[PDB]
Formats: sequence, C-alpha cells, structure tokens
Amino acid sequence: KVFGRCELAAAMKRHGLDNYRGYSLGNWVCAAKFESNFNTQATNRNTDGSTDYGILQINSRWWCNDGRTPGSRNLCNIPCSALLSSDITASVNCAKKIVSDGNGMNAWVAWRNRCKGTDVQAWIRGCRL
Ligand SMILES: [Cl-]
Ligand SMILES: [Cl-]
Ligand SMILES: [Cl-]
Ligand SMILES: [Cl-]
Ligand code: NA
Ligand code: NA
Repeated sequence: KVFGRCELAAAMKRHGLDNYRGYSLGNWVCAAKFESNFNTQATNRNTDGSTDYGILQINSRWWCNDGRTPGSRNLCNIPCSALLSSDITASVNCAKKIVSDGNGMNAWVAWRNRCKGTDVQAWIRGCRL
C-alpha cells in the first residue's frame, strides 16, 4: 500500500507515535517519506547482506527474521514480511522498540540525513488529526 501523507500521519497518530520518546509525529512521517516513499511494500538490500523492510525500512540484521541474514537477530520477534502489510501495526510496534534503543531515531539513516534538524512539522501540516 502506498499511503498518502495525511493518511499515514493519522494512522501513525492512532498507533501512538506522536511524541513517542519525544519524537513528534512529523518526525515519523518525514522518516517514512524518505525511507520508503510511504510504500509499505518497499524492500531494499543492504551492503552487509541484510534487507530493509516496509514503510520504515526496518533491518533484518537485528529486528526481524528473513531467513537469509546469517548471524542476525529477530528482536521484534516477527517475520520481516509482516513489515510489508497494508496495516502498519507491526512496523509501528517494532519502531517503538527500535527508538527506545539507545540512539533514538538516529537508527533511521534517512531520518538522520533528511529530517533531523529540519521543520518536520511541515509533514503534518494541513492534515486532519
Ligand atoms: Cl511534528
Ligand atoms: Cl536469518
Ligand atoms: Cl544465522
Ligand atoms: Cl494502518
Ligand atoms: Na534477522
Ligand atoms: Na538503511
């Protein structure tokens, strides 16, 4: 599913991401924009042989099982395919675990390089929330 911007903001808000660990909703929408272009089905292979999955491009080396990342963990206790669903629940629950990890949203490279330090509230402007 390719979400609309405000559609995704509302989904993320209902799932409790607004101000989760102090990260306002626009941070999460911005991250999704530049990680996946709002496409839940996005998959991208990484140089280390892991793969990133879903609307927040969550990685198989640590967070989900894809059966093809030797030595990896599955800290969200899910198949990586669960991160590709049109329903964002699994991605949200896993993202909450990731961001409670020590580095916060710096775990997301697109957030760090394209959202951090910017006017992220622009990503929710105009939306009915
Ligand atoms: Cl915001
Ligand atoms: Cl594996
Ligand atoms: Cl293994
Ligand atoms: Cl949803
Ligand atoms: Na894994
Ligand atoms: Na990445």
